[PDB]
Amino acid sequence: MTTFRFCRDCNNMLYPREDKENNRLLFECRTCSYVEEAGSPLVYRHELITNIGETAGVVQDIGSDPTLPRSDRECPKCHSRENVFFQSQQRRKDTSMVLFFVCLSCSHIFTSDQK
Amino acid sequence: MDQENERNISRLWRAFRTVKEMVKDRGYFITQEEVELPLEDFKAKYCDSMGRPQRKMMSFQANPTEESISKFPDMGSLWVEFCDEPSVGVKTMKTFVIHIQEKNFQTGIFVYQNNITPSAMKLVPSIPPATIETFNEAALVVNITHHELVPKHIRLSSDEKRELLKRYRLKESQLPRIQRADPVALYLGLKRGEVVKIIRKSETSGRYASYRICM
Amino acid sequence: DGPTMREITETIAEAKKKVLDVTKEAQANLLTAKHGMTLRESFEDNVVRFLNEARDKAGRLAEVNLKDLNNVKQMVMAGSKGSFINIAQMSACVGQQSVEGKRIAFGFVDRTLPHFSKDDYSPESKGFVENSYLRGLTPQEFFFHAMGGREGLIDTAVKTAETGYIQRRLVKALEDIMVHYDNTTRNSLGNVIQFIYGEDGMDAAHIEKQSLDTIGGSDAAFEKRYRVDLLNTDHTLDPSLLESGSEILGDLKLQVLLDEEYKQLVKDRKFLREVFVDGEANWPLPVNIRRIIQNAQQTFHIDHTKPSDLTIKDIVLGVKDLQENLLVLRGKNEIIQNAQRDAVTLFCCLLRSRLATRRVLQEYRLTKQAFDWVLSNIEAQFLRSVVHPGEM
Amino acid sequence: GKKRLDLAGPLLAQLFKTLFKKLTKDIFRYMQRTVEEAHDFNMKLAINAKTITSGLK
Amino acid sequence: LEPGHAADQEQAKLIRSAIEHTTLKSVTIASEIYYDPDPRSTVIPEDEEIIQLHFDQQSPWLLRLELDRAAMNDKDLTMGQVGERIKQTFKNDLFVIWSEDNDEKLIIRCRVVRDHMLKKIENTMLENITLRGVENIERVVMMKYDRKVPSPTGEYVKEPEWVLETDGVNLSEVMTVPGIDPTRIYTNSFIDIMEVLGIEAGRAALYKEVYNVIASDGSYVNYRHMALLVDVMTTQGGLTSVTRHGFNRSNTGALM
Amino acid sequence: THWGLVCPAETPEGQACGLVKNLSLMSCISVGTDPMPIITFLSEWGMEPLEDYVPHQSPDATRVFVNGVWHGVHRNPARLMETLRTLRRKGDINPEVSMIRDIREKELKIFTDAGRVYRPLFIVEDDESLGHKELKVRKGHIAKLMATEYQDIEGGFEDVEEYTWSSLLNEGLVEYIDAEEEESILIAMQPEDLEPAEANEENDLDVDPAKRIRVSHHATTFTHCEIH
Ligand SMILES: [Zn+2]
Ligand SMILES: [Zn+2]
Repeated sequence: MTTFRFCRDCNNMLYPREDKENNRLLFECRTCSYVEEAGSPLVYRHELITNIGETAGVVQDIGSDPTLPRSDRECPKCHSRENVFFQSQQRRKDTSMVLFFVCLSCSHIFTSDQK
Repeated sequence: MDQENERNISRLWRAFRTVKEMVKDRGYFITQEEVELPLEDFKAKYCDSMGRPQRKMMSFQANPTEESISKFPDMGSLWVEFCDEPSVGVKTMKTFVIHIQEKNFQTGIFVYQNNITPSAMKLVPSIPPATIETFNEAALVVNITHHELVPKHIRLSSDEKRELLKRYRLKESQLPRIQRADPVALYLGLKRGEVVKIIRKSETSGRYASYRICM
Repeated sequence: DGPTMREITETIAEAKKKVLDVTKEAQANLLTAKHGMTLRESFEDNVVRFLNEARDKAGRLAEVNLKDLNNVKQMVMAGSKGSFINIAQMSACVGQQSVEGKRIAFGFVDRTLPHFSKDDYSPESKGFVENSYLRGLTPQEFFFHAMGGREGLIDTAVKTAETGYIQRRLVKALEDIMVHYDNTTRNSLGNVIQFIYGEDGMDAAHIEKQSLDTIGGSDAAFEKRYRVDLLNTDHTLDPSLLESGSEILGDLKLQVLLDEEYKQLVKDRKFLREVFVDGEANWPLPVNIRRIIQNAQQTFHIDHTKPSDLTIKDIVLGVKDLQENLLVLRGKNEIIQNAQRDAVTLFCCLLRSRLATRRVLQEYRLTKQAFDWVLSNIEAQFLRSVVHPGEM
Repeated sequence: GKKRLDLAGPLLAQLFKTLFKKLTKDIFRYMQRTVEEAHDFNMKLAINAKTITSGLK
Repeated sequence: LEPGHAADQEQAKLIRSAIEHTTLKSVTIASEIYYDPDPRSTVIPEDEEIIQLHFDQQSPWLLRLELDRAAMNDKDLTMGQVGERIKQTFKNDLFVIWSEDNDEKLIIRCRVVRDHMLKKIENTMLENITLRGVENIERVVMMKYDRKVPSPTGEYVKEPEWVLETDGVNLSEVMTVPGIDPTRIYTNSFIDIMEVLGIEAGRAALYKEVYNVIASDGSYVNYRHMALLVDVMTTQGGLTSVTRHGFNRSNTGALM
Repeated sequence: THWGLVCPAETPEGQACGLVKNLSLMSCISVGTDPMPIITFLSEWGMEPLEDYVPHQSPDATRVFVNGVWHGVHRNPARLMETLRTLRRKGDINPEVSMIRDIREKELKIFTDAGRVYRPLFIVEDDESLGHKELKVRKGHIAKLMATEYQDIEGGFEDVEEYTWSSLLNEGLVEYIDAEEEESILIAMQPEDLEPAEANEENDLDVDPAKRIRVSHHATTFTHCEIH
């Protein structure tokens, strides 16, 4: 799940296989017959829910947008009195209403989760 | 493990109580004592020391001569036999049919556990004039007659039906109809052409009587 | 006046402060969601409840402030036109504009209008109107009101068509149902749908809402109001009530009649309790006994002090004759007789409740002629209230 | 912001496009018919002009 | 609920165990397919202690569910019960290892002894399987309602009682659940009532629904009209919808 | 999104309710413009073509869309947006050309087709003389407009050379905003909202009790103002 394995030779991807002979896990391109050591204890992973720490893309020049409201919360890092905040950008009916404050200076993200 | 056995025992006891109540309501002779049989007594009698539910609960009900025989001089004896097999087979139902025929029982009630075989259902309507009725334990766990939304159903004899038709001047088709597969019809064992009487309570009159024909 | 507007403004400000506190609590994830609802649905429900309560309180204050000489108040009190909500919206505050039951949705990206800021959940930005019609509306609440009116117009336009289609189908599906001369409801094919119209055979236009005293009340009150005993202490009949006082004591026929009447009354009470689980006593019934007895009392000039000329035996026999004289089916066989007997059970219960011996000799005191007139009027009204065969 | 309004612009453009295509088809059919004998321009043009005027009206 | 345990809050809390708790979907957070050629040992040390204390017998592929602390809340924690239900729904060689329900996070591991087939068994264990409750039921809401019951003195009084509202409709087996009152159960869907109660009960439920619809706004309609409508629509053994396929498919006159 | 484009009250009753809409006052519809000059301007100012573009090694790139067609990416959307706005306000680009930038989505869409509905709006720019944002239109421009309006009745000798609405558009005081571009701007209802940050707040003041209450302000980054 960390990264889909791609063959160094050619450009295809490496499905996974078992080296029981050496009782090991080896990823195989099975097109050009390229096999490496393939050292990883994870094969597949599925995530049922979505976390809250994803915030947003937080692209630079976020302060250039005038539609984002401004607040006066103190930044934990630089102790500034100016910042912008927005709700979580995950679009579902179960997401909470926690605000993600973004510091225009020092490029810091701090949430309002006082739980 | 033990909780599943206890739940199955309780469900079997409730089904047995419902079967006894249905037999009593159909017009046969069942004392009120055996109807409210305690769970402890049921476990002591119909269950062995190991704890597995033994389906030895076979009873033969006879029609009382006080009212049942007088109203319907054609009712004989009833044979209700529970089955130990989880899913019944064609051969087992053949032995059941032979057992019913040997002592010429007028009607017999068979209760399965999970599902019924279509092959056995094909031969279900055989061996006339004896009628074979099939029931499910899950459907018989609770009694639907005791529900507050289900009014009282009273069967009508041939003379009563003829008198009603003559008095109201109606044909057989000019009556409300109830399906033969209706749960109340199965509970009462209604046959084709049988007229049932329904007594309900209304907000305009104290009592109201309605008649339906099993068609 | 000034103080009333100040109080309304204070109430609105308090509601806005409460909404702001709720929003602040929710934004910190300290809010607890009601079971079966998400963290947003409960918050929205709380917000709309607070806003509606504030609007109702402001409207009630404005209505209270209005004097008795107010023309709108006079129109509302008379009931000719207007209501409390109209006065509230015209004088104190216009209610929050809503779409399909919810607040104004975010038409833009997390915004309702371009003039607001992103992720704004304040009541003003979500479609809550603070001003009244007299004061005037800002452009935002004007737009919200326009959206609400558009929704209303669309709802009316769709509803009229759907209701027309439903009405046409219902009329076409029940156009052949008639009541025949045998008091049975049948279709064109002759199939019987109802063995008696309305399960009682009574015309709808000849039914009035009446209360049954037997079902209601406590056991002690019921016994005090109904039980009458002669050869015993307590619940005794006052001799001055009737001219035959101080002489009916020691009689056996009167005592057995009284106790059998009490047994019938208690059986009727049990039957009514079984029929009506909720205990409701006000039910529509054909003939209004109370109006008849009041008319008889007014037209006969009862002295309410002189002893009555009625007798217990005469009253009981008259009640039984009246009960037997109510015919709805008029049949001779057993089935029709049983149907007629059990199709007037509720009316018999009401008649027994309203014509008890204690009630007649204590509250509604009538003479022999007045009692006969009451019985004849009851019988005539019941006979005239029966449904007419041939009705659609 | 994702919807467009059609004034008396592209509607007349579509009408004129269809009618001009009919014009071209008619003139091409006449040219194909006349390759055997001779050529001239103002016989199919007039009839197809009546067609385009009638269609627009 | 039962008349005896009407105001019993503990009985009400025990009730609502009939809600369908989906398998490893509303309780778990993540799923792992950690590969381990060693049937006994494991690469990570998180569960080495539980493996040590716990101890065709080799499972090269291993499952792992992260679960969540919400298992203790709402429904019972029952760390062993979930794995026991998985075992009794799988059996065969689906050897699983339980957690100790005290080492902070709750981890349940599944192993199969004989990767494409692994996905199929994971899908079966995740999509179509139930632990406890009644199927076709999603949300159950508990609320308190006031019911009028006569007092021992003979007077009607308002007695509060607990009432459960269920989003789903599975009355066929809901009525058989112990601890509830089967003679007072009601469903706004009259379609399912007749198949379990009868035609008359279905007619009564249909009349109740019609009355509720009519009286919602506040208007009053005489009982005779609604009674006639419900009797006409249920003259036969089942519902006769007022449509083309309903009343218009009878033995009446062709012209009509 | 119908604010300022269609009448919220004018609609027929019946089956056509909501389907027939009447254009509001001060509402216009674009006629169309070829996008080739826009493409040339984008290429001249620095804009990598889509052909020689790799998603990796260029994570922070804003896609550029012209009439719904992807043409390439830009490494600094803010500078290009400012240049395009300056060109449009100077009259070099057609005033009816929509230009909307999505900072979060990393997209820059430019529309030059026909059928779009737009309305004029005031332009608010920060002024260092007053220390706060103020309307670009001034009393001098207002006086010139009134002089033009009065002159045409008489035989005026081109006192201000017919200072008309086109002059306002070309000077940069009023610009056209469509529905799509309305999602990236902040609009003040009235010029009274463009007061200093304090705006006489946190101080007790007396106002007319019968006057309609208004919240107003609650912002300091206004980019446009409603004409009326
Ligand atoms: Zn390769
Ligand atoms: Zn900072």
